[PDB]
Amino acid sequence: CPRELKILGYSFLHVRDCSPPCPNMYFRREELSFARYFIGLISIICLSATLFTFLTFLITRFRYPERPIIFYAVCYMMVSLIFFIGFLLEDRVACNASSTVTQGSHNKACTMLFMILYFFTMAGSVWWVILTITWFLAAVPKWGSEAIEKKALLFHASAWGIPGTLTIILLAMNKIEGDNISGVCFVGLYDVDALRYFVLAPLCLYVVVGVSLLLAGIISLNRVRIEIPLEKENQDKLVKFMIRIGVFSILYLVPLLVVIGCYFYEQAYRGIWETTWIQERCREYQVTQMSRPDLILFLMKYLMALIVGIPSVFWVGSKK
Amino acid sequence: QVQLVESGGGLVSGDSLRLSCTASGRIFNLDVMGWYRQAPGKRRELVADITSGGKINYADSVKGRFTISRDNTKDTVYLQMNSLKPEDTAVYYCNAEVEWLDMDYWGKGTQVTV
Repeated sequence: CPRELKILGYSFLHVRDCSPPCPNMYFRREELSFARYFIGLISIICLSATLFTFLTFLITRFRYPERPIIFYAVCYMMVSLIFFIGFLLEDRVACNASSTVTQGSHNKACTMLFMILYFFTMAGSVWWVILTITWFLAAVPKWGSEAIEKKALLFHASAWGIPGTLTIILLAMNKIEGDNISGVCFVGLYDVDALRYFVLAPLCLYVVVGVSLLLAGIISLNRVRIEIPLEKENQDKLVKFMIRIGVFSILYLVPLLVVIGCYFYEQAYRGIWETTWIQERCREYQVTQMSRPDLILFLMKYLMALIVGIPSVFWVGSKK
Repeated sequence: QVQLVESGGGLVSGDSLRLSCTASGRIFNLDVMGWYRQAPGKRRELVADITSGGKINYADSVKGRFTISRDNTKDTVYLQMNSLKPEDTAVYYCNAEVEWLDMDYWGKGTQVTV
């Protein structure tokens, strides 16, 4: 085992200390070479699209009920920014040289990136969920732009506090984890329990709550487009707003459903990458571990994890 | 809804003058609701906006002369035009808005003369 102590210990594979190898960690070398182009070629362009939104935002009576979109854009802007470490340095310190080599829990060479990626990833989801609640108010309630803004400190409290505590709960006795050569410090890439408990579950609960209240908002407006006929001109004028919510919600809920699918795939897969490592390790290399999903699944994993923030552009471009 | 509170202006106020507007056909929370003029001229200009209890905003050439208020259980915006001189001659329009949906409500039927 290329580790013997945290030079917890550093114990990953059912042991006092060990660490899975950095090259050919899971997959074939070839696909890493084109991920080296592709992860950036999608992430930096997604970041370029997302930064324009914040640029326009920094410049229609009030923005109180559309406010969470700004912080959504900021959050996934940062997510894309620190995925841009995919080929930014053209060095891979986060897989430290032979030094906590694979990835160092409780050492600087990894922690400086997980605490931002996980934090902003959770923050963006909470921003979308409370954007759903923001639209829930002033759709079925009788609440105004100023009245909803009066809860803004509670909204910021929840939105920046849930990610804060979910990070606070990942010190020595908890799980800060590594990355592939195409990756940056993040939790759960090698440990299934970290994924199952403190990644997959929050995303699922957020998406569920959003669907709940998003539908109980859109079809709560449904009772108004018809069933009060005196000012027709808004029909197919307020339609632009409803259809914009719908398009935004599709373009958001697609990637999260897909990534939850990918994590459910890994929660039923990684159990066999190991049970056969007893038969691919003890040398260099159920009957096979991975297949064509060697890219076509873990590639759309990162693709959807980055294009969660794309709804911002088709939201802002429909209001000009 | 507006009511015509008119006589001819004062017929050249006497001691004061007020307008009222009131909305009973509503769905969403009227955020900003106020008044607009027209000379009769090529434009319809702003007078005074209220934003549900705050941010009263008078006209950039007329500020510091009028007053505006609002009730909330009854969606009534008021405008008292004290120290009135003729160039206030205009057919006035009460206005209301909901922001996020971008729906604008206009009333009809009020005129002041001198």
